[PDB]
Amino acid sequence: SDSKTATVIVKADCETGDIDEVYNLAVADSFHIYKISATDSDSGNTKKLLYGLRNKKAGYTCLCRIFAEIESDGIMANTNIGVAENNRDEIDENEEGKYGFLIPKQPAGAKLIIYFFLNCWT
Amino acid sequence: SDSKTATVIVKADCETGDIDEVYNLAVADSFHIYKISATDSDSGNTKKLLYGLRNKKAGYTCLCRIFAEIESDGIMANTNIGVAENNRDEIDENEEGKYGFLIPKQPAGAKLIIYFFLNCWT
Amino acid sequence: SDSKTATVIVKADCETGDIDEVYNLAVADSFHIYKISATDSDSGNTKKLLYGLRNKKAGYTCLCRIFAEIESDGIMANTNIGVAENNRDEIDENEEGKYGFLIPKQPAGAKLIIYFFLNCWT
Repeated sequence: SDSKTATVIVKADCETGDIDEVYNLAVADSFHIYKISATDSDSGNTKKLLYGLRNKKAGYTCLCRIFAEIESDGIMANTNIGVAENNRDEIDENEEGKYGFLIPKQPAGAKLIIYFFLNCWT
Repeated sequence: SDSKTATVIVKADCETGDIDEVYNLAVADSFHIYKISATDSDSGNTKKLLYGLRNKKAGYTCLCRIFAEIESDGIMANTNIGVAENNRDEIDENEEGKYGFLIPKQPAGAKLIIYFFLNCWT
Repeated sequence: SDSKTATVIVKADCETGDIDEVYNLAVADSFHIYKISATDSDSGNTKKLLYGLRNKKAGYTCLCRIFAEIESDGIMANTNIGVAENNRDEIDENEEGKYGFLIPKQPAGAKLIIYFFLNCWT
């Protein structure tokens, strides 16, 4: 039967990893997105930011694909993002997908914007 | 009551700032997008491109989130984009949100593609 | 009469060009996406990856806009993408749009993620 898709745009802080905003396209109670972990490399030149998305839709199985980009007021810093953890499989109800990003150290104030492309069905 | 979302993909010229195309996903009369300003830095190494989006939907209040990327036939130029003006707040009817981008000088022909993620309600 | 939009996220391999996954947002039989060509530059420092999208929707004419990004577990490589072939025009039934990308040589395992923004009508 029923099939649904949603796009959720998450703004997170590049220094603490904290989530600043969860912005739903067309869904707020259907998913829970949370910081799992934010660790510096011992060099301090990179940052590892790890997030989880939990399917909270009773009845539904979900797929999740992602895109992420650094949002910054400067233009001189490296903004490549390395993908680490990435759950490409089905995500049952109350199961989580984990999405990890390796980012270069950013200037103060820089943000990580993560786009979750959700495809769910019963 | 009613709630709506739209994605609008705008192609603008990196040298003049002029808008080449307003491409609506699922909306053409609901919004007006326009160049406000295009200024070189006195160094001439960067470009400041500023756009406005006006809510034209009678009854509706809107949120707007953005993504932008340089579209270019080369691969050797810096394509980092610095975010400047960015209206994250509610946008009432006939109110505008202003979105400003700091870009590096690009080779001839390069374009700025701006994605507007619109979430409107009554 | 009727009007429709779809987003299709394609994962392709940066070394062979092969398509790993066609991920439809809200469509699987409406379009066919295929590798046309993958060629090294004789320098071997760049890669030219060319794809076709065929409209398979009986009755429909389509527009297609694209976004592409390198998905990689590292952060040290150039990930600029040069746009080459790009069909901006109408695409009739069983007509194809061709989309070509110039990418820098990537580390093993790196992927090209192409986003097709489809707007179709009768």
